[PDB]
Amino acid sequence: GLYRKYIEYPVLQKILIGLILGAIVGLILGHYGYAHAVHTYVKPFGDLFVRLLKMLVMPIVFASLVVGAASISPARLGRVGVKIVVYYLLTSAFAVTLGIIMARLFNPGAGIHLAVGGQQFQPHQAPPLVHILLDIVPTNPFGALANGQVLPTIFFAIILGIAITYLMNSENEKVRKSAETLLDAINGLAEAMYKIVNGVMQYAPIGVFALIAHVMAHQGVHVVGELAKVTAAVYVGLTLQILLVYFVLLKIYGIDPISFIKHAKDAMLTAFVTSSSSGTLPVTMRVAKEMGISEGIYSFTLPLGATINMDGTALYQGVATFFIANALGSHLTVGQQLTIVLTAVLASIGTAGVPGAGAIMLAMVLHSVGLPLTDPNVAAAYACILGIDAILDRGRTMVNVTGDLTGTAIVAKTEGT
Ligand SMILES: N[C@@H](CC(=O)O)C(=O)O
Ligand code: NA
Ligand code: NA
Ligand code: NA
Repeated sequence: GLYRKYIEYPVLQKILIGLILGAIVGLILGHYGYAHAVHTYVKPFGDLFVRLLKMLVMPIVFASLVVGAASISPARLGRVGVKIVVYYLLTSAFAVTLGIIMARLFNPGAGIHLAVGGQQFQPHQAPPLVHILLDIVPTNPFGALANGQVLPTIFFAIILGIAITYLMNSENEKVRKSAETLLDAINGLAEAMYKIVNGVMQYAPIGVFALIAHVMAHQGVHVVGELAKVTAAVYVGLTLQILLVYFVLLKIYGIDPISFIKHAKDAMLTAFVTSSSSGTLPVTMRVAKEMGISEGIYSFTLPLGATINMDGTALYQGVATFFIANALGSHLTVGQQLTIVLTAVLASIGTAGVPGAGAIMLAMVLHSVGLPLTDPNVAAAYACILGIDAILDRGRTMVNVTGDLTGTAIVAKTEGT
């Protein structure tokens, strides 16, 4: 029936269509009253979409880090591996720092003041520094998962992944066999969650329509200018990452920047369209071959780099956090800003390569910096940046793929003779 044709039609196009019609309906219903009608009928559809994304946070956070830590563990890291791993972490750290600078320059979301319940967001008291540091170690690992504590879950997931790698290098056959079965079971869980993510994005066009209609009807056209600055900040941030960071690195190691861009045109263009790193990987592997990279070099960095390296996602997270904080009216302190850098890098490592995966991993940063999503004011602000995720997703994927190709160039140059 008609249900079929809705599926094969491109997902990215459907979300874009929902955004346009949702805005127009809100403005038409902006006048003539009927604002209460949108709040009581249209709104519950939007809340269903939000609850689906919140469900996927905890299982992905635990499973992705265990698999990720077991691939970059020092036990199984070779001479080529340690060089490429150091490259990934350093570039990601600089990327989120650049996003913080861009957010301050534009100050997105400052104009809007939202109080859904008639009470503005009240910042919570901050415990002493020693208490915060000691609470990273979970007393009960099972209790952290059940209570939705993010930071304690990060600590347990990483150490569990590293421990399994040492077991797989043991001498006892039974010990090694047990380790592989445990890792496969966790890996199977992680892959299953990404399939659910794809299913949710099919419902996104309906969910985006409800969220935009509610926002435009109440706040008004003032939102359009505010969201415009967010989109401008990210894309201007991304183009600086290509020019300021990648180009100078090529100059230092002697790689021609202009020639590099010409060869990598095919990989960059397809990544923009599909907005998925996994889909771009066969094309990305193909492009490196013409460049003269050794087969062994790009058969390891590119597979690992596709998921481990996501500089564009990290820059997106840094800017998104400031927009939510400014919208609520709160101000991020120096300590919280430093916390963003650490959390954003970890969130990028665990983020999936499927379109729209960045939104789910944004909950990690919000919890860490002291902005819980349970607060209705936060949930309102989280809804707007969620609606425009389709536009920002295209730009993020291009930078992620470009970094992987660039990183291999230096490693191949250095490893060779
Ligand atoms: N589309 C991104 C993931 C994301 O931004 O959620 C990638 O595949 O690298
Ligand atoms: Na990186
Ligand atoms: Na990547
Ligand atoms: Na990742």
